[PDB]
Amino acid sequence: ARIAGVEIPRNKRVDVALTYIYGIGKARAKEALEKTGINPATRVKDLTEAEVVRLREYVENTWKLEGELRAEVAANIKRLMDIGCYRGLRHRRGLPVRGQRTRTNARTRKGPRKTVAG
Amino acid sequence: GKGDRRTRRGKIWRGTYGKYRPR
Amino acid sequence: MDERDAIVEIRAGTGGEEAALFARDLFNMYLRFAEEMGFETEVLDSHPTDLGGFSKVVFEVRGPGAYGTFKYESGVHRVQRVPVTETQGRIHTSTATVAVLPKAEEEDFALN
Amino acid sequence: MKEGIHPKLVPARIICGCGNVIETYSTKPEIYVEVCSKCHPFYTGQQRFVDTEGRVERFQRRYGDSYRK
Amino acid sequence: PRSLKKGVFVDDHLLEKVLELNAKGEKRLIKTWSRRSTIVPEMVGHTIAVYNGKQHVPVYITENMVGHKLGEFAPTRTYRGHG
Amino acid sequence: PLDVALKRKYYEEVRPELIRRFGYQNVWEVPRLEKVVINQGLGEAKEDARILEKAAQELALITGQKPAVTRAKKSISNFKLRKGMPIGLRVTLRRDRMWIFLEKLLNVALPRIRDFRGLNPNSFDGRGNYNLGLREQLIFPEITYDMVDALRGMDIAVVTTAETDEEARALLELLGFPFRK
RNA sequence: GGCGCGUUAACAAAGCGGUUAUGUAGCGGAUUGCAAAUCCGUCUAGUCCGGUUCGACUCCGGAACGCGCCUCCA
RNA sequence: GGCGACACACGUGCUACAAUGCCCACUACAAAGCGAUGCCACCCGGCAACGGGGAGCUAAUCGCAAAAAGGUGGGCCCAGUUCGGAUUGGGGUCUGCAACCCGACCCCAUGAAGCCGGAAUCGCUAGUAAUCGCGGAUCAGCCAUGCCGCGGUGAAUACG
RNA sequence: CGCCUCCUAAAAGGUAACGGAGGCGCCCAAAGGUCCCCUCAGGCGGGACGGAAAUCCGCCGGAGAGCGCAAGGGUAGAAGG
Ligand SMILES: [Mg+2]
Ligand SMILES: [Mg+2]
Ligand SMILES: [Mg+2]
Ligand SMILES: [Mg+2]
Ligand SMILES: [Mg+2]
Ligand SMILES: [Mg+2]
Ligand SMILES: [Mg+2]
Ligand SMILES: [Mg+2]
Ligand SMILES: [Mg+2]
Ligand SMILES: [Mg+2]
Ligand SMILES: [Mg+2]
Ligand SMILES: [Mg+2]
Ligand SMILES: [Mg+2]
Ligand SMILES: [Mg+2]
Ligand SMILES: [Mg+2]
Ligand SMILES: [Mg+2]
Ligand SMILES: [Mg+2]
Ligand SMILES: [Mg+2]
Ligand SMILES: [Mg+2]
Ligand SMILES: [Mg+2]
Ligand SMILES: [Mg+2]
Ligand SMILES: [Mg+2]
Ligand SMILES: [Mg+2]
Ligand SMILES: [Mg+2]
Ligand SMILES: [Mg+2]
Ligand SMILES: [Mg+2]
Ligand SMILES: [Mg+2]
Ligand SMILES: [Mg+2]
Ligand SMILES: [Mg+2]
Ligand SMILES: [Mg+2]
Ligand SMILES: [Mg+2]
Ligand SMILES: [Mg+2]
Ligand SMILES: [Mg+2]
Ligand SMILES: [Mg+2]
Ligand SMILES: [Mg+2]
Ligand SMILES: [Mg+2]
Ligand SMILES: [Mg+2]
Ligand SMILES: [Mg+2]
Ligand SMILES: [Mg+2]
Ligand SMILES: [Mg+2]
Ligand SMILES: [Mg+2]
Ligand SMILES: [Mg+2]
Ligand SMILES: [Mg+2]
Ligand SMILES: [Mg+2]
Ligand SMILES: [Mg+2]
Ligand SMILES: [Mg+2]
Ligand SMILES: [Mg+2]
Ligand SMILES: [Mg+2]
Ligand SMILES: [Mg+2]
Ligand SMILES: [Mg+2]
Ligand SMILES: [Mg+2]
Ligand SMILES: [Mg+2]
Ligand SMILES: [Mg+2]
Ligand SMILES: [Mg+2]
Ligand SMILES: [Mg+2]
Ligand SMILES: [Mg+2]
Ligand SMILES: [Mg+2]
Ligand SMILES: [Mg+2]
Ligand SMILES: [Mg+2]
Ligand SMILES: [Zn+2]
Repeated sequence: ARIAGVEIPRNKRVDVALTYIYGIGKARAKEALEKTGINPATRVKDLTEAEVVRLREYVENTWKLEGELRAEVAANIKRLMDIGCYRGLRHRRGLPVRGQRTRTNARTRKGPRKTVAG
Repeated sequence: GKGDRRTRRGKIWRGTYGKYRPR
Repeated sequence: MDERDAIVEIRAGTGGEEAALFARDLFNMYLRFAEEMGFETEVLDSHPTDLGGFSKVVFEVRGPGAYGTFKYESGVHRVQRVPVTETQGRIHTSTATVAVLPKAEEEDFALN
Repeated sequence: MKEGIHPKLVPARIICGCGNVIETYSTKPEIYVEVCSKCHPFYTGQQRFVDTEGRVERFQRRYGDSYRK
Repeated sequence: PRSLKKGVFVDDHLLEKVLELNAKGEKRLIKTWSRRSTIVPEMVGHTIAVYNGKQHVPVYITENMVGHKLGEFAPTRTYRGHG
Repeated sequence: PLDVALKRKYYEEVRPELIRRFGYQNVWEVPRLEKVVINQGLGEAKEDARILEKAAQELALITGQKPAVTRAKKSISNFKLRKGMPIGLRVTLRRDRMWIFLEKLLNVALPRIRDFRGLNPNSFDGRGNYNLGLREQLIFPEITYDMVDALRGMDIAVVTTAETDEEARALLELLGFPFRK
């Protein structure tokens, strides 16, 4: 549990390894390194704890992450479901939420096919 | 790939612009 | 009578492969009618064709008032259409037969 | 305790990346941690992180009020 | 969403009712057809009968659902399931 | 009999606050820490391996005390378990070893818990003892990601001489147990 | 009545103290103008009651039902 | 309000599964079309979509314009990855009276399935197939990955 | 059809019926000798995975557990671990 509670891969670069935390893309990768002056191309195997504890201090303090982001979004859908919004409706039944078609695909959200008789 | 709107190729495919492909 | 559960025996009449197909139409017509009546349907005897229909189907209509309504469907039902088994685009007059019967008892037999 | 079977305990110094230092005893005489009691959010009072919310949702948008009376 | 530079949209023949109500001592049932209208804090407590194409759905309005439209809560397709 | 920072705090800081809070008349009436019993209810090591020997290696680096096996009282078909199998390790910590362990549990280990929002206020025995359960053993400082090879949690039992829950709740909180609710 | 054998899914029929029987059918797909045949896949189980055992479709005891055999001399 | 539904099933496609690839930066070479509540140069604010300005053109004149693979350089190092972009959360832009059902686009976060696909099955004989981007009609916007087009790079094999 | 346990069996022993119910034809190299140590089933509460039930803590719990296998007797002041 190195940074933000998640050990980040070594033998890789810092900007690509920061992505391996839930809550950081290429953007916040590029950001936290510039905004802390840490070479984005360093092997994680070659970082003194100065860069480490500085980078971690930025990353944990700046953005809502790992469990916080997961718990926050968990309340979000829950809230839509509670009130009875359409997006909450379609979160109860596990269907599309952003208005896709359902007659055919939706298999990412409706899981594997459940072939019936017909 | 041409589906990742978060890249230049994806912006080319959709013909739109943005950060990852600016004009 | 009118209040007891009913049994419907759909048989294919003159028409051959398409009589059985029309019988399949009358079959779906009564199962779907039954739902729009709250009546409960279960199959007791089915005899399908590979073309999709049945030479014979028997099914019950479990509902307080099934015989009162379904009893008007007994008789010969005539279809005139261009069958899916026809290849020269002709109109064929075919028949299916519907039998409507009150659900019998099962009364046990002992000697007096 | 039985000899030969137990890891000997030596006086240990445990350093957290916030500069906190804790004199304890351990199997290792020096361990470096990234969190501790002195700098943990739940510990440092509230130390409410980026979630100083108020939500603020949603009536606390107020983004408008222009619509007539 | 509707552009921020524009005004947060309410059909105003329905906001009028809620504020005229807030004066005279509400709250009765307000049958509307304006599903398209966003919900405003002026309607919390009220019960609006949002039509769904067939019928009028009473919807009580609470603070966890301000930014939403009134038609999200009067859905239009009765599903039940399959089988 | 050595000085442990949390041990001083019990005598110096905790004892008088407890007397002040409950009004005991005898020096032995005031709650005390009896023991901490740490059980890894493994049971994966039923027929899969003697994986215990690695968990004992790490449970010993965490507490300085070599644990001791626990064997199945009976056989259970569903658990794929026959009576007598090595299904867990238990280590009993007393005195200085008990103090040294909690001192690191409260200060550095409970903080390293992911998304730690306090200890459960209701996990009290009903009779003045407390039990918490952990999900993984890297929470403790002596265990790293390199020498680890599997996520094994545990159950921690802290036994006190307090007759009521309220007396025990005061003792732990005064020691440094961060209670959630 | 006695003695023997049995009850498994849609049907027929096996092994087994822990474990996809099998054939055909049924269900999804392919092929075909269509249907068969064929090809790729797939699926539903142990009569009831009580025991034994960590664990019973499997072993024990009994009940119901079915089958086979016997019921002779006075 | 529905035509947009979703236990399922088929057709037609797009995007992939990666290194002959992906990424970023810089540097090239088309054709055919469209355009006065229209095309929008250029400028500024905005990470951006865009917004505010603002020339020129009733158009071989002005604009849509970037063509893309291509080229140079650096990076990734064979992993569900700097492959893939589905899903969902949050924050925005625009059109239109109005974007709940049910719009498109932008940014941040999320990074699913997929490791080249069973029986089977389609296209194509040369500037063809493959690959690469560009324009139109319809049209407020757009669910276009569709259609009709347009050129760039450019094969294999045909005994019979 | 021999052997074991209970009942019938009429409070010593014994006691029959094609009376009511069950079991044996083994096993254990420790499941034997001795010394030393230990005490159950179950109920409630508490505890990551972990459930009715795996292991851990506490309280109550004299024996209702256990003792290879039938039943009976016996049995933790051990014959049980
Ligand atoms: Mg990430
Ligand atoms: Mg859509
Ligand atoms: Mg014909
Ligand atoms: Mg005192
Ligand atoms: Mg010691
Ligand atoms: Mg409690
Ligand atoms: Mg106590
Ligand atoms: Mg550690
Ligand atoms: Mg059998
Ligand atoms: Mg059978
Ligand atoms: Mg056989
Ligand atoms: Mg056999
Ligand atoms: Mg089979
Ligand atoms: Mg088939
Ligand atoms: Mg066919
Ligand atoms: Mg059983
Ligand atoms: Mg049984
Ligand atoms: Mg079984
Ligand atoms: Mg059985
Ligand atoms: Mg039996
Ligand atoms: Mg004779
Ligand atoms: Mg239509
Ligand atoms: Mg839809
Ligand atoms: Mg298919
Ligand atoms: Mg398509
Ligand atoms: Mg397809
Ligand atoms: Mg146009
Ligand atoms: Mg992945
Ligand atoms: Mg996978
Ligand atoms: Mg990608
Ligand atoms: Mg969104
Ligand atoms: Mg819409
Ligand atoms: Mg990726
Ligand atoms: Mg690969
Ligand atoms: Mg030709
Ligand atoms: Mg390509
Ligand atoms: Mg196009
Ligand atoms: Mg258009
Ligand atoms: Mg004899
Ligand atoms: Mg004998
Ligand atoms: Mg006697
Ligand atoms: Mg007696
Ligand atoms: Mg006597
Ligand atoms: Mg007498
Ligand atoms: Mg005698
Ligand atoms: Mg006798
Ligand atoms: Mg006699
Ligand atoms: Mg005798
Ligand atoms: Mg017997
Ligand atoms: Mg016998
Ligand atoms: Mg013995
Ligand atoms: Mg013995
Ligand atoms: Mg001995
Ligand atoms: Mg117990
Ligand atoms: Mg319990
Ligand atoms: Mg338990
Ligand atoms: Mg006993
Ligand atoms: Mg036993
Ligand atoms: Mg026995
Ligand atoms: Zn610290």
